[PDB]
Amino acid sequence: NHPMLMNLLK
Amino acid sequence: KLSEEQQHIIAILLDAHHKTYDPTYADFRDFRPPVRPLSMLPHLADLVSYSIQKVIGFAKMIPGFRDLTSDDQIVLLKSSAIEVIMLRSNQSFTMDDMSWDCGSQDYKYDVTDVSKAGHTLELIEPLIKFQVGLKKLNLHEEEHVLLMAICIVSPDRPGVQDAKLVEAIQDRLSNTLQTYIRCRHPPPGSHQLYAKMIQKLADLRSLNEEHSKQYRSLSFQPENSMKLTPLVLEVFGN
Ligand SMILES: C=C1[C@H](O)CC(=C/C=C2\CCC[C@]3(C)[C@@H]([C@H](C)CCC(C)(C)O)CC[C@@H]23)C[C@H]1O
Repeated sequence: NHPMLMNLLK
Repeated sequence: KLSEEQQHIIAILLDAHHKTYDPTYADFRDFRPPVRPLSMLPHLADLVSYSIQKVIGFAKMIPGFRDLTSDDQIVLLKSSAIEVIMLRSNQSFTMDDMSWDCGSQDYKYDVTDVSKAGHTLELIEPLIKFQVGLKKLNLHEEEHVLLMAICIVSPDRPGVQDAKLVEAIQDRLSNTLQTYIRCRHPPPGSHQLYAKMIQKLADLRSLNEEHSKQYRSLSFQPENSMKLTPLVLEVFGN
């Protein structure tokens, strides 16, 4: 889904 | 009177903004270079992508934002990202010539630049009016960081699940802002200031909607969306 956003969100 | 809780909130949002907004703009050297018919797309795409990362690092630090599920966090940041970028960009905006001045001629962006990124007056004219009207409010930095936070944590974003929790967090922030204006913003600058700041959130919803229409139309041609970044594609779509 939003893996880059998810990752920046920790 | 500002509670201890409320002064805490402001302290944390100020520090959060300081740790995510470099007014020296030193990182701009890393972006694909500006070139002055879609010659500013690479550079402005890179600027935007960097700015999404900063706006996420701000969001994380909003007291209470972390208590939201990861899916609500994602909904809030996807819908608000372009709006917080437009907000936070008021800081480099200058009414001297209706442009965003990030430190040097290379990184000074005007109307022609934004049009060389694929946009039309339908966005650009209202975007400049917004920047102008926001500047004229002459916000304290405390007000500015509260408005960005209130922007991110809006319960009406389509896709929100725990709207009630989003609203409670946002209310805590709105209440802090309303009390801050009352206690620390001297009249006349403070006359209807809260209602004027909320108006700016409505202007941003309509800017977000037009930005989405033209982004979608820019990014339809795979040749243009080749020039974006992977983060931009993920957050704004396709
Ligand atoms: C660190 C920052 C902000 O985060 C970003 C700043 C500029 C923001 C601007 C002015 C130039 C045109 C921008 C990128 C707008 C432009 C319509 C985005 C273009 C795309 C993403 C290709 O649609 C959005 C915000 C605008 C400089 C500086 O204040």
